[PDB]
Order: sequence, then C-alpha cells, then structure tokens
Amino acid sequence: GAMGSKALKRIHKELNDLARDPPAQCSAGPVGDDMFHWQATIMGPNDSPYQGGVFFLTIHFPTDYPFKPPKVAFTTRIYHPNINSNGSIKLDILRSQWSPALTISKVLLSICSLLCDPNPDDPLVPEIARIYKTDREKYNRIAREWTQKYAM
Amino acid sequence: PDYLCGKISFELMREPCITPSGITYDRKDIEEHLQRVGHFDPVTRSPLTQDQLIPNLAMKEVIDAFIQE
Amino acid sequence: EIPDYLCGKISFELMREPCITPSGITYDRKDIEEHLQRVGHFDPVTRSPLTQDQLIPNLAMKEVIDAFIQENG
Ligand SMILES: [Cl-]
Ligand SMILES: [Cl-]
Repeated sequence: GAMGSKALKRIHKELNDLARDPPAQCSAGPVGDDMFHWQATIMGPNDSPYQGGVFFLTIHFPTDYPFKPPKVAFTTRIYHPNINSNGSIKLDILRSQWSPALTISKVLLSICSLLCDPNPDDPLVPEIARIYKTDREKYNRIAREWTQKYAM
Repeated sequence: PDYLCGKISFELMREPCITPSGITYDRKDIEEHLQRVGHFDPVTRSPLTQDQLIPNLAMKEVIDAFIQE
Repeated sequence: EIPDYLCGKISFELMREPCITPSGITYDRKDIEEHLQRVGHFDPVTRSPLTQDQLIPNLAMKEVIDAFIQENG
C-alpha cells in the first residue's frame, strides 16, 4: 500500500545512490528479487586488527522505513566489544539514535567507525570489553586471530 | 474477544496490519513470518510481501477503546 | 450511541461492509465506491490515487461491527 511503496522508493533511491558512488572498501545491495533484504560487505579496515578480513552482514529494512531503522547483523564472526556471537550490533544509530534522514550508507560508515573504535564502556560482550580496556595487546592479538580464522 | 487477537501471536495486538487477503496480524509477527518463514499469507497461503502490508488503522482504534476497560 | 471507528468517513452511519484502502483508511463499501465513480480516483482522506480494485475487505472490522449489533441494535 502507500507505506510499503514509500519504503520501496526510498530503498531503491538509496541503492542507486550507493552504486553510483560506491565506497572503496564496502558494498551493499539486495540479495535477489527482494529489495527489503540486503547483504553488505565490509573490508576489515587497515590500521586495525581486522586487517585483511572480509565481513558480511545482512540488512532487513522494515515496512515503516525510513521511519524505523534497518535491522543489521554480521554473518561473519568477529571479536568485538559491541558485536556478539549472533552477529548483533550494539550501535546507537540502529536503536535510539535512528533518524529518517540517515541512510544505509551512513549505517555502514558508523559500523566501520565502530570497528576502528569500540564502545567498551557500553558493551554488548562484557569480557571482550574488559580485555579491550585493560589489555589492548591481548585484544588486538585475539581480534587478529579471529579475523584469520573466520574472515580470511 | 477473538477478533482483538492476532492470527499468529494468538494475543491482543499492539500494531494491527492487514494483507490483501483482508486478514489482520500484529506487525512484528507477520514481518518475522515474511522474512524468515516465507513470502506468503499464513492463513490464505497466497503470495504476500512486506510492502503489501497495510496498517489497519480502524482496528487500532478498536484496541485502544478496549484497553480503556 | 455508536463509536466513530464503527461509522463511515463518508456514510456517517454504522458501516455494513468495511473496506480499507492502501492508505489504511476504512470506508463502507457503497460509499467509497460511489466516491470513486462520482468524485474521482483518490482516497477521500489521504488524497493518494485510489481505484475500486485496490479496496480490501477489512474482515476484522466486519466482525467488530457484527459484535456491536449482537449487543444493541
Ligand atoms: Cl498475528
Ligand atoms: Cl464511509
């Protein structure tokens, strides 16, 4: 109806803007004939312990989009204070700080920022957040080991 | 009253949603169904997608008056 | 006395065959079908383009209305 068509035109518009000006290290788009269900790819950022890894995510837009945030999760395992073993992302933009002015492009930028700079003081996985805050050499070691075991 | 209840949740609905078949579901349930069971209507089995879901605004007003009881 | 969500946006009477538009708006069938033929192909409330074939039976409302009858008139 009205609402679903509105969501579709906006998802469509955001897809077009993204393919016309892709990020160098990322990508996102519908898996098949389903514009509400996307896959994304994030290259592990250089200058971080996810270096060299490839991380895949699923994105599900709601019928209320853009007035509700997309649902975004990792399908590649990753060692991170704000990402758990289910792939769930504790990130403000996806919860209380959503705005209909934001986009998937901005969601991807924010997740990359999150990988470069965890939020251990508001953890999703408290033990990883503790190792991050107390022993960054060990956090970096384990994060690189997970990158090699699961994303390379 | 069975009609305040969802056709999946089997509970009173907070966000009533109607399909082209004319069946009303609570939003979360129908969307989870569409995304992770299949793109079809659970009661009529006809094809259904997320963008065809229509807010059942009349039914929401019904639940609101029943809540105030 | 009747509640408003039971009465038609056009009809101003108890609805007998409720249809809901792609905007989520519910009308009595005869009245919305008469609006579409005499006024134009648009939703009386949201104004977005509307045709008769896009009307959907609001089946839950039909049983809400039937339960009101079974209590009073
Ligand atoms: Cl339901
Ligand atoms: Cl009416």
